[PDB]
Amino acid sequence: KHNMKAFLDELKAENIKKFLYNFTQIPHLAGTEQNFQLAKQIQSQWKEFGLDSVELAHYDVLLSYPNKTHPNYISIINEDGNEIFNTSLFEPPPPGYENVSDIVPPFSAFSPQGMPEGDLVYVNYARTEDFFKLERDMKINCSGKIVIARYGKVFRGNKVKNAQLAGAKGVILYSDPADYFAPGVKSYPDGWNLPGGGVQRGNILNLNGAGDPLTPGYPANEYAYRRGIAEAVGLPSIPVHPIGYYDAQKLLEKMGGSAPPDSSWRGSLKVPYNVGPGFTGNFSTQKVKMHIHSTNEVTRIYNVIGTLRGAVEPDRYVILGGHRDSWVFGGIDPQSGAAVVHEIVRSFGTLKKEGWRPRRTILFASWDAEEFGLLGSTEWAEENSRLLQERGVAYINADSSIEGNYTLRVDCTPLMYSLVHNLTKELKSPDEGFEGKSLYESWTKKSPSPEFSGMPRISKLGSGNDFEVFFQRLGIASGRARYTKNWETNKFSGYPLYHSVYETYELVEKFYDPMFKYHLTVAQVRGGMVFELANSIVLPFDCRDYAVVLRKYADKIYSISMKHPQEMKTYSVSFDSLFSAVKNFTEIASKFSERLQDFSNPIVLRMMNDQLMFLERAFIDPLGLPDRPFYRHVIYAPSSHNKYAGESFPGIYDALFDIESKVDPSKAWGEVKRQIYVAAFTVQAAAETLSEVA
Amino acid sequence: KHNMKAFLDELKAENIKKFLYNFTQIPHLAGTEQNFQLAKQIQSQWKEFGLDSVELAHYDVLLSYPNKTHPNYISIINEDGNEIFNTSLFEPPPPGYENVSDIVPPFSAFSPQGMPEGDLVYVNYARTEDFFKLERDMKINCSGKIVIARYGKVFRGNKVKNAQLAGAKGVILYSDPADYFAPGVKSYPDGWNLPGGGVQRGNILNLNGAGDPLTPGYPANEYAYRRGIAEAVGLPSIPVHPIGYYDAQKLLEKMGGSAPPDSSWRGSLKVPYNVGPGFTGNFSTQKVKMHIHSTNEVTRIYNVIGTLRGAVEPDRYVILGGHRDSWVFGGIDPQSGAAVVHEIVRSFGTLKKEGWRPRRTILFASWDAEEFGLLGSTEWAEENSRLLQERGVAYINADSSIEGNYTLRVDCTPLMYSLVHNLTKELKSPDEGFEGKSLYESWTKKSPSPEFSGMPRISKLGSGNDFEVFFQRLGIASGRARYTKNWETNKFSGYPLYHSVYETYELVEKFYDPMFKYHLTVAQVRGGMVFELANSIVLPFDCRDYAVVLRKYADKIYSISMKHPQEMKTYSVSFDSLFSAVKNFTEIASKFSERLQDFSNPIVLRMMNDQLMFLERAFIDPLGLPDRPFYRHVIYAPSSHNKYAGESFPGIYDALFDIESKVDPSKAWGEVKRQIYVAAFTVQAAAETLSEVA
Ligand SMILES: *[C@@H]1O[C@H](CO)[C@@H](O[C@@H]2O[C@H](CO)[C@@H](O[C@@H]3O[C@H](CO)[C@@H](O)[C@H](O[C@H]4O[C@H](CO)[C@@H](O)[C@H](O)[C@@H]4O)[C@@H]3O)[C@H](O)[C@H]2NC(C)=O)[C@H](O)[C@H]1NC(C)=O
Ligand SMILES: *[C@@H]1O[C@H](CO)[C@@H](O[C@@H]2O[C@H](CO)[C@@H](O[C@@H]3O[C@H](CO)[C@@H](O)[C@H](O[C@H]4O[C@H](CO)[C@@H](O)[C@H](O)[C@@H]4O)[C@@H]3O)[C@H](O)[C@H]2NC(C)=O)[C@H](O)[C@H]1NC(C)=O
Ligand SMILES: *[C@@H]1O[C@H](CO)[C@@H](O[C@@H]2O[C@H](CO)[C@@H](O[C@@H]3O[C@H](CO)[C@@H](O)[C@H](O)[C@@H]3O)[C@H](O)[C@H]2NC(C)=O)[C@H](O)[C@H]1NC(C)=O
Ligand SMILES: *[C@@H]1O[C@H](CO)[C@@H](O[C@@H]2O[C@H](CO)[C@@H](O[C@@H]3O[C@H](CO)[C@@H](O)[C@H](O)[C@@H]3O)[C@H](O)[C@H]2NC(C)=O)[C@H](O)[C@H]1NC(C)=O
Ligand SMILES: O=C(O)CC[C@H](NC(=O)N[C@@H](CCCCNC(=O)c1ccc(I)cc1)C(=O)O)C(=O)O
Ligand SMILES: O=C(O)CC[C@H](NC(=O)N[C@@H](CCCCNC(=O)c1ccc(I)cc1)C(=O)O)C(=O)O
Ligand SMILES: *[C@@H]1O[C@H](CO)[C@@H](O[C@@H]2O[C@H](CO)[C@@H](O)[C@H](O)[C@H]2NC(C)=O)[C@H](O)[C@H]1NC(C)=O
Ligand SMILES: *[C@@H]1O[C@H](CO)[C@@H](O[C@@H]2O[C@H](CO)[C@@H](O)[C@H](O)[C@H]2NC(C)=O)[C@H](O)[C@H]1NC(C)=O
Ligand SMILES: *[C@@H]1O[C@H](CO)[C@@H](O[C@@H]2O[C@H](CO)[C@@H](O)[C@H](O)[C@H]2NC(C)=O)[C@H](O)[C@H]1NC(C)=O
Ligand SMILES: *[C@@H]1O[C@H](CO)[C@@H](O[C@@H]2O[C@H](CO)[C@@H](O)[C@H](O)[C@H]2NC(C)=O)[C@H](O)[C@H]1NC(C)=O
Ligand SMILES: *[C@@H]1O[C@H](CO)[C@@H](O)[C@H](O)[C@H]1NC(C)=O
Ligand SMILES: *[C@@H]1O[C@H](CO)[C@@H](O)[C@H](O)[C@H]1NC(C)=O
Ligand SMILES: *[C@@H]1O[C@H](CO)[C@@H](O)[C@H](O)[C@H]1NC(C)=O
Ligand SMILES: *[C@@H]1O[C@H](CO)[C@@H](O)[C@H](O)[C@H]1NC(C)=O
Ligand SMILES: *[C@@H]1O[C@H](CO)[C@@H](O)[C@H](O)[C@H]1NC(C)=O
Ligand SMILES: *[C@@H]1O[C@H](CO)[C@@H](O)[C@H](O)[C@H]1NC(C)=O
Ligand SMILES: [Ca+2]
Ligand SMILES: [Ca+2]
Ligand SMILES: [Cl-]
Ligand SMILES: [Cl-]
Ligand SMILES: [Zn+2]
Ligand SMILES: [Zn+2]
Ligand SMILES: [Zn+2]
Ligand SMILES: [Zn+2]
Repeated sequence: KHNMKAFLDELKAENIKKFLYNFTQIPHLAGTEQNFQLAKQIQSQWKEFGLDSVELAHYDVLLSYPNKTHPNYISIINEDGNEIFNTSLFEPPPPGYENVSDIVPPFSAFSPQGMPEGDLVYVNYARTEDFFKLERDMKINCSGKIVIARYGKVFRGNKVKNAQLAGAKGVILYSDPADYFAPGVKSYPDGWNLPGGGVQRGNILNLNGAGDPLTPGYPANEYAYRRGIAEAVGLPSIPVHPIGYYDAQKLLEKMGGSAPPDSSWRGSLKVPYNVGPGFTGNFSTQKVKMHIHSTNEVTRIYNVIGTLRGAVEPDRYVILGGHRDSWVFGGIDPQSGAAVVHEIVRSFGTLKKEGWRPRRTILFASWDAEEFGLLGSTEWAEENSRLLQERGVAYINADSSIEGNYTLRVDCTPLMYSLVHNLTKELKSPDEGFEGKSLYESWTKKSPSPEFSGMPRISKLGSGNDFEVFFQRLGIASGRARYTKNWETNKFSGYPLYHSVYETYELVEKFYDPMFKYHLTVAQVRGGMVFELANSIVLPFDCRDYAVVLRKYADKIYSISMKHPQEMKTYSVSFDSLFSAVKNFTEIASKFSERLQDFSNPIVLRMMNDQLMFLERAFIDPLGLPDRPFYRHVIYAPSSHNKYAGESFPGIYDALFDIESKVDPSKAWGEVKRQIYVAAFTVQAAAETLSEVA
Repeated sequence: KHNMKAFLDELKAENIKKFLYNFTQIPHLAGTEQNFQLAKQIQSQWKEFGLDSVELAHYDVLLSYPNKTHPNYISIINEDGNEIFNTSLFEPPPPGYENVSDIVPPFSAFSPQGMPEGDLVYVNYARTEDFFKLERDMKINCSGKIVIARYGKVFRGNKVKNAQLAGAKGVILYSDPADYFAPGVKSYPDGWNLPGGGVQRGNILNLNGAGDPLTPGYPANEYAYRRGIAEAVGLPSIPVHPIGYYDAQKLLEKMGGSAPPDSSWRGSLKVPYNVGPGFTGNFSTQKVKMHIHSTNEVTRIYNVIGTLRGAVEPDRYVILGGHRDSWVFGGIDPQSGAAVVHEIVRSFGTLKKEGWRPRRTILFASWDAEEFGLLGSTEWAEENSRLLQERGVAYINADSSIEGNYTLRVDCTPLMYSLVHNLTKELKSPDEGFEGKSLYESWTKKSPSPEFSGMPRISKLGSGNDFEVFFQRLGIASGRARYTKNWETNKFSGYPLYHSVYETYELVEKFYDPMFKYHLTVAQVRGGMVFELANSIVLPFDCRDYAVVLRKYADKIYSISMKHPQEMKTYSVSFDSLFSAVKNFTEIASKFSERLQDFSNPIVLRMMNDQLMFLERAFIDPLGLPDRPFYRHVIYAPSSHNKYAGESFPGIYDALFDIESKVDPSKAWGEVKRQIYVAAFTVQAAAETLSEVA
C-alpha cells in the first residue's frame, strides 16, 4: 500500500541527523559562494531522490554586509576623543571552528553608515509602550540621543522604527541574560545558553511584506527597474549595531539620569538600569560613539524549486518551503528545518519510484535570503503570483524544526485546525512519559488551549518567516509547526543562541535532540500535512473553524472599542454589521459543510474543492491595509508593533490603537467606522463564496 | 435538437419591436420611481420567461439632478447686469409627448453649483491637443475664463478635466451641426438629425473606474462608510452646462480676439469661430454668466440579476449585461439594447422550458445608473468581485443595438476574435444587396480590417459603458457589438439625437430600423456569443490571437519611443525585454493550442478551460496603473485623453506622452523604463499561465 502510513514510516531520524551535519559544516550566508554551492547540492540530490524537475530560480536583490577591512564597533569616548572602551569585533568562535573562515561578524543588516556620538538613553525592549512610558510618563526626550535596547519581545526592526520616530540618532541592541540565559544551564559549549561574548545578528528592515527593497510588486529579475536607494522600501535612517552582554554591561554600568520606572525594565546584569540620558556625575563628559561601515549591495540569490507532478489535479499546488541561507552555521535556524524538508523529499521520492504520485502537485522550495527580509520566497511569489493565486492550495513552512524539546508549537489558518488535530492523534508522542500515547495527547497536556478543554493551543500566523507572502499577500492557506520550549514570556525572543555563531550541529546533537526524535516528529507533522493536502479527495479544510474564530475576533475588537463608550455614542460607532457578517458566515459555512458531506461527481467535488481553496483567498482585499499595500488579508496581519505577532482585524485594531491621543477625534472614529465596514463587507463576501454557486 | 440554431431561430424581430415600444413610453431616469417600476416589470417577466432566479440588487449611490424650482441657464449679461439673452430652460418636446411629465431638462450631471461670469474662450473640442494649441502656440490664457467647447471626438468628462487644468472657471458644452447634423437629412421629427433646440445630456465625471464617487473599492450597501463630498472621486470643480446650436450661435456670434488657428477649429454655424477671449469691440463690455443649481444626492438604484444555472459547470459564469436607466425615453440608448436582451432571455427560457440547460451558468443583468458613471454595474461587481474573478468566463455588453444601419461594429478582447469571425460566418446579412450572403461577408466588405485582407475591423475595448469594471478592473474577457453608421470621424461623438429628448421609439421605428432586422441581427450576434461561451465544451477563446496583437502593440509603442532616439541612447531605454516577452508568449501560446487540440479527460479539459478563462485575468496588475488604481489591465486601459477610446500598453503610453515637455528628463525616462519592465513582466507572466502546469 501507498498511503500516508507508508510515507510516514519511510522517514528516518538517522537521515535527518546525517543531513543536518552535512548542511552545517561551513557558513551559508545569503549571496555567498558557499550558499550557491549548497543550492546546487540540494538541486542535485532532489533530482536523485526522484522529483520530476528541480530548477534554481535566481534574483538580484539588495543585501547588506559589513566591510571586511573597516570593522563595525562601538566606543565609550572621553572629553578628548580618546576611545577608552571598544566593543568586540567578532564573537569568540566555538571549539574546533576557530579556523573556519568567512564567519560574518555581528552586525545589523541594512544599517546605514555613520559615526554618531552622543549620550545614551536606555529604552528597555524599545516597544511602543516603552517609548510611551519614556515620553509621556517620565518626560525623557530621546531626540539626538543614542538609544540602547535589549533584544526580546518584539521584532528588532520594530525597535529601530520606534527609536527612529522618537528622534534617536543611533540604536544599540544587546542580549540581556534575563532574556537569553536560562537559570541553571551552562553557556555554550557546555550547555545551550548564550555566552557573554555571543551576539544575535539580524536584519532591521520594516518591509511590511514588500520583499526586495528595490523592486516592490515585481520580481527582481534580469531586466528589473530598481528604485534608487533613497526611495527603497524599509531601510532604517539611523545606524544600528548589536552587542553581547559583557559589552552591554560596560555601556550600561555608568548610566545616570532617572531610575528605571519599575522592575519590568530591569534585566539580570549587575547594573542599575538607569534610563539616562547620559552617564553619572564623574563620567558625565564621556559619550558613546558608534562606527558603522556596512554597505548595501545588489547580490544574486538562488531558490531551489522541486516539483512532484500530481496524478489527477496537476494544476493544484501544495507547497512545502523553508529557507537555506543562515547567518553563520545555521545549526537550528534554518538547517534543522532544511534537513527535515530534505528527508520529506526523499520519502516522497521513494514512493514515486515505486509508481505512486500524489493526487495534487507538490512543490518543494529551499528559499534564499530569508534572513535579509524573506527576499527569496517573496521575489519568487511575485514572479509566480498568477499561478499561485489561481492554483495554490496551501503552503507549509519549514524553518527551524526545534527551538526546545518540551512540546509542539503550531500556528496556522483556522482552515487547517481539524487537519492538525486529526493528524496529531495518529502520530506517536516522542516525549518521555508519553510512551505509547499520541502526539495530540502530549501536546494537549503540555500546551492546553486557553479557550477549550481537551484541545491544544494553536496560534494565529504572524510574520518573520517565508509564509508571509503566501498568506498575508496572496491569501493561500498556510501553516507551520515545530518543537518548542516551556518559556511563555520568551515566545518571540528566540532561543538563547538564536542567530549567533554558537548555533552549530553540536548544539543540536548534544543539547537539543541527540536521538533526532523531535526532528522526526516534526518531519511527520509537516510531511503528514503536505501528504493529506496533496492526497485527500476532498481538501482537508473545515470552513466552520473559521466561523468560530471570526466570532472570537469580533468580540475582541468590539471589547477594545467599548473602552470608549462616550465616543461610540457621539460618533454612532456600531459593530452590528460585523457581527451580522460573522453570523451569516457561520450559517452559510454550516450549510456548505452539510453539502460537502452529502455528494461520484468530480465536477461537484472540484467545484467544492475550489470553494475550499478560494475561501482563504476571499479574505484578501486588493487595496491592502492602510499604508501597507502588501498586507492584504483583512482578518490577519503582522502586528504594526511587532512583526512576529499576528493581529486579528488589523485594520480596525490599528484605527483604534491609541485613539484617545488623536488630535481630531471625529476623523479618527470615522476611520474606525470605515474599517468596520471593510471588515464586515469582506467577511460577508467570503461567506458568499461558500453559498450555492448558482 | 437544442443547439445554437434552435436558440437563434427562436429570436423574433417582432418581439424586439414590442419590447422597445414597451420600454420607451415614459422616462426611466436613474433613481426615479418610473425606473424602479420598470426594474420590477423586467424582474417579473424574466421569471415568467423561465430563469431560475431573478433578484433586484440595490445600492445607494451619489446621483445628480437639476433643481426643479431653480432652473439652470446661461446668460449674456450687460455692463449693468441686465441679462439680455438667456439659453433655453428645456428642449421642445417631440410630437405627442409635449404633455409627458418628468422629462429632465438638459444639464451636466455632477456639475457643482455656481454663478460664474466672465469672458468666453472657444476651445474647439476641448481635447488635450486643442489646449496645447491655445496655450503653447497661440499664447491664449484660459485662466479665469469661461470656456465654450463643442461636443464630439472625446468623452465630455475629459473636456471638463482639460478646461479645469487650464484654469477655466466654467464650461459650456454645445452640439455643433458639423458633428450632429448629417448633410441632406431632416431634423427630428421629420428625420434623424438634431434640431437647433436639441441638447445632449451626460455626466462629466472623471471616475477612472471607481464607481460610486463616495465608496471607491466597496459596494454602496446599507452599512457602507461614505467619503465626504470633498474627498469624493471624480467630481468637477467648475460649473458646466450643455446647450443646443441655436443658443450656441447666440454666444459665439459676438466672439472677438484671435481668429481660429485653422479650419479644423471651425464648425458649420454662420459665425467666425474666433477663439476670444471675450466679445468684439462693440460688445466688449458684455459678459457670459452661468447659473447652475443642480444638487448631488445619495439615491437608491436597482440592478436586475437573472440566473440560468449551468447543467455541468454551474460555477462558471457567462454574463450578458446592459443598462436600463435612460436620460429621457432612451429610444436608442439603452432600450434598443435592453429589448434585445429581453428577447435573448425569452429565447433561452424557451429552451429551458423544454428541458435544456446551458453547460455553464448564464447571468443576465439590467444595470441601473449607467448614465451617471457605470454605477450599477460597478457597485455590483465590487460586491461580487471574488465570485467574478474566480468564476467569470466572459462578459458581453448590451447597450444600444443600433447607432446606424450600415454595418456591424465590434470591440472585444483578442480572445474572442475567432469566435466573432466564426459566428458571423453562420449568420445571415440583413443588408440590402447581400441577400443570401453571411454577415461576415457584408461586414468585411463594408468595414475592412486595416491590417488584414479578407477580415473585418474589430477594435480594442475602451470605456464609457458597463463592461469597464469586468474588463479593465477584474480582467474578465469582454466584448460588445452593434449596428453602426458609415461616418468615421464621428466614431466617438454619438449619433445626432444622442442623449436628447428626441431619442424615442418613433425615431427607431421610422428612421433606423422599421423592420427590426438590424436589431434581430445584433440579438443573434450577442446571443450567439453568449450561447457559444456558455455551451462550447472547450471555451471558444484563441490565445494565439492575443500573441498577434501584443506584437502589433509592442511595435507601436516602440515606434512612439523612437521619436526620441537621443534620449533612448542617453538613458539606455531598451524595449528588448518587452519583445522577448511577446516572443515567448507567441511560442507558448502556439504549444498550448496544440495541446488543446490533442486531448475523454474532464480534468485535463477543465484544467485547460481554466487556463483559457484565467488568461485575460493574468494581464491584471493588482497595483493598478499610475494614479488609476481601478484600471488594472496592463495591455488595455481607457485613454487618459478620452475615456471612450482604448489605449494599448497604457502605462508606457502615458509615460511617453508629451515627454519632451517634462522638466526632469532623467526622471521621466526612468518612468518609461519602469513601465517597460512592468509590461514585459506581465506579458511573460501571462504566457507562463499557458505553460504545462507541472
Ligand atoms: C446577513 O445576511 C442577511 C440575509 O439573510 C442580510 O440581510 C439583508 O439585510 C439588508 C440590510 O440590512 C436588507 O436591506 C433592506 O432591503 C430592503 C429591500 O429588500 C430595503 O427596503 C431596506 O431599505 C429600507 O430600510 C432601511 C433600513 O431601515 C433604510 O435605511 C432604507 O432607507 C429603506 O427604507 C433595506 O435596504 C436586505 O433586504 C436583507 N436581505 C435579506 C433579508 O434577505 C444581511 O445584510 C447580511 N449581513 C451583511 C453584513 O451583509
Ligand atoms: C523568454 O523566455 C526565455 C527562455 O526561453 C527567457 O530566457 C532566460 O533569460 C534570462 C535573462 O535574459 C536568462 O538569465 C541568465 O541566466 C543565467 C543562469 O541560467 C545567468 O548566469 C545569467 O546571468 C549572467 O549574465 C547576465 C547577462 O549578461 C549578467 O547580467 C549576470 O551578471 C550574469 O553574469 C542570466 O541571468 C535565463 O537563463 C534564460 N532562461 C533560459 C534560456 O531558459 C527570457 O527571460 C524570457 N523573456 C522574458 C521577458 O521573461
Ligand atoms: C477529522 O476527523 C473527524 C472524525 O473522523 C472527521 O469528521 C468526520 O468526517 C466524516 C466524513 O465527512 C463524517 O462522516 C459523515 O457522517 C454523516 C452522518 O452525520 C454522513 O452523512 C456522511 O456520509 C459521513 O458518514 C463524520 O460525521 C465526521 N465526524 C465528526 C465528529 O465531525 C473530520 O472530517 C476530519 N477532518 C478533516 C479531514 O479535515
Ligand atoms: C473557428 O472555426 C475554425 C474552422 O472550423 C476552427 O478551427 C478548427 O478547429 C478544429 C478543432 O480544433 C481543428 O480541427 C483539428 O485539426 C487537427 C489537425 O490539424 C486535429 O489534430 C484535431 O483533432 C482537429 O481535427 C481545425 O484544424 C481548425 N481549423 C483551422 C483552420 O484552424 C476554430 O477553432 C473556430 N474558433 C473557435 C471555436 O473559437
Ligand atoms: O525579516 C523578517 O521578516 C524575518 C527574518 C528572520 N526571521 C527569523 O529569524 N525568524 C525566526 C524567529 C524566531 C523568533 C520569533 N518566533 C516566532 O515568531 C515563532 C512563532 C511560531 C512558531 I510554530 C515559530 C516561531 C523563526 O521564525 O524561527 C528574523 O527574524 O530576523
Ligand atoms: O460615465 C461613463 O463612463 C459613460 C456614461 C455614458 N455612456 C454612454 O453614453 N455610452 C454610449 C456612448 C456613445 C459614444 C461613444 N461611442 C463608443 O465609444 C462606442 C465604441 C464601440 C462600440 I461596438 C459602440 C460605441 C455608448 O457606449 O453607446 C456617457 O458616455 O455619457
Ligand atoms: C554533503 O553531502 C554531499 C552529497 O553527499 C557531498 O557532496 C558530494 O561529495 C562527493 C565527495 O566529495 C562528490 O563526489 C559529489 O560530487 C558531491 N555530491 C553533490 C554535491 O551532489 C558533500 O561533500 C557533503 N558535505 C559535507 C560538508 O560533508
Ligand atoms: C579602540 O579602538 C580605537 C580604533 O582602533 C583605538 O584608537 C586608535 O588607537 C591607535 C593606536 O593607539 C591610534 O593610532 C588611532 O589614531 C586611534 N584611533 C581612534 C581614536 O579612532 C583605541 O585605542 C581602542 N581603545 C581601546 C581601549 O582598546
Ligand atoms: C409593458 O408591458 C408590461 C407587461 O406586459 C405591462 O405591464 C402589465 O400591465 C398589465 C395591464 O395593466 C398588468 O395587469 C400587469 O400587472 C403588468 N405586468 C407586469 C408589470 O409584469 C405594461 O403595462 C407595459 N407598459 C406599457 C407602457 O405598455
Ligand atoms: C433672462 O432671465 C432672467 C432671470 O429670470 C430675467 O431677468 C429677470 O427679469 C425679471 C423681470 O424683468 C426681474 O424682476 C428679475 O430681477 C430679473 N432677474 C435677473 C436679472 O437675474 C431676464 O429678463 C431674462 N432675459 C431675457 C432676454 O429674457
Ligand atoms: C571598506 O573599507 C575599505 C578600507 O578603509 C575601503 O577602501 C573600501 O572602500 C570599503 N569597501 C566598501 C565601501 O565596500
Ligand atoms: C525633544 O528634544 C528636542 C531637543 O532638540 C526638541 O527639538 C523636541 O521638541 C523635544 N520634544 C519635546 C516636545 O519635548
Ligand atoms: C531537554 O529536556 C530536558 C528535560 O526537561 C531539559 O532539562 C533540557 O534543558 C532540554 N534541552 C533544551 C535545549 O531545552
Ligand atoms: C431648489 O431651489 C428652491 C427654490 O429656490 C430651494 O428652496 C431649494 O432649497 C432647492 N432645492 C435643493 C437645493 O435641493
Ligand atoms: C494665465 O493667466 C493668469 C492671470 O491671472 C495667471 O495667473 C497665469 O500665470 C497665466 N499663465 C501664464 C504663465 O501665462
Ligand atoms: C438607413 O439606410 C439608408 C440607406 O443607405 C440611409 O440613407 C439612411 O439614412 C439610414 N438611416 C440611418 C438613421 O442611418
Ligand atoms: Ca520584488
Ligand atoms: Ca463603491
Ligand atoms: Cl517554521
Ligand atoms: Cl454596447
Ligand atoms: Zn530561519
Ligand atoms: Zn533566522
Ligand atoms: Zn447607454
Ligand atoms: Zn448613454
